[PDB]
Amino acid sequence: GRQFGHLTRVRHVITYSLSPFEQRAFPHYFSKGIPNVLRRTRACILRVAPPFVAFYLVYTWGTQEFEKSKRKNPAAYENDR
Amino acid sequence: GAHLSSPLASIAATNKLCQSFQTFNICYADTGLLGAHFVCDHMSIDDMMFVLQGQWMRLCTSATESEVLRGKNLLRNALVSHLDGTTPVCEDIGRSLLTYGRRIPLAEWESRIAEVDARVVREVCSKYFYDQCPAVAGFGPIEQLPDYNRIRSGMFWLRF
Repeated sequence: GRQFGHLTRVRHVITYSLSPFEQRAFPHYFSKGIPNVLRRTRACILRVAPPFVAFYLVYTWGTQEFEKSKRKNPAAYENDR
Repeated sequence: GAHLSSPLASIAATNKLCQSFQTFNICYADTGLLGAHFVCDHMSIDDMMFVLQGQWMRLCTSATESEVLRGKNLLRNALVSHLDGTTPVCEDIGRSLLTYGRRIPLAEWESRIAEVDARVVREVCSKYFYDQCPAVAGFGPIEQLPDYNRIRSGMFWLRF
C-alpha cells in the first residue's frame, strides 16, 4: 500500500547515527581509504584484464601481419620477375 | 472534539493523526529539555511529524498576543492549582532549595509572567528552534518514520 508502511515485517534491529554536523566530510579520507584501493583493484583484476591483452597483441599482430602482405611487393617476388 | 483552539489538538485528532500526544519540559542544572511525546498508528505517522513542526515554526515568525493570553492564563491557572494539599508544597521546597534555593517567588511568578510579550516570545524561540539540530527517539514500528535529513532540512522553513 503506502509505499513504506506495508513493505515487510522486521523485528529487533537497532540503528545508531548522528547529525552530519557532528562529524567531518573527511574522517581520515586519505589515510583510511587509500588502502581500500587495492582490495577492490586486486579483486576483479584477476578476472578481467587478460582478455584485453590478447586483443592488443592481435592489434599489432595482424597489423604487422597485414603490413608485409602489401607494403613490400619486391618481397615474395622481388622485382626480379 | 474538533472545536479545540490548539491547531494540532483539533487537526491531529480530526483525522486522528494521533491517538495521543503531549509535551514535556525539564530544565537541568546546566541543561534543559524541550519537546513533545506522541502516539499514533503507524501508516499515518508521517503526518504528525509534518504537522508538528510548523506549530513551532509559525510561532517563530507570525505569532500573536491574544493566543498567549489563554496560555498566559493557563500557566497562571496551572501554578495556582498546584498548591492543593499538604504534600505538594513540601516537595516544592526541596527542589526549590536544590534549584533556586530559598526562592518561592509566589506573586513574583505572575510578575515573571507579566514579563511575557509577543516580542518576548518571538525572541525566545528564535534562539532554540529555528534551524537547530534535533535528536530522534523512536521505537518500533518506526518503519515509516521520515528519515533524519528531512527533519533537519524540515526544521527551518524555506519560508514555505
